[PDB]
Amino acid sequence: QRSNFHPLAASFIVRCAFEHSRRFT
Repeated sequence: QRSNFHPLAASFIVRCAFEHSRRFT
């Protein structure tokens, strides 16, 4: 679903963004 993709992008982004930086720290 595209409509749900917008709101889901943030959730998936905050999940990878946190793990993406953690690997560095």
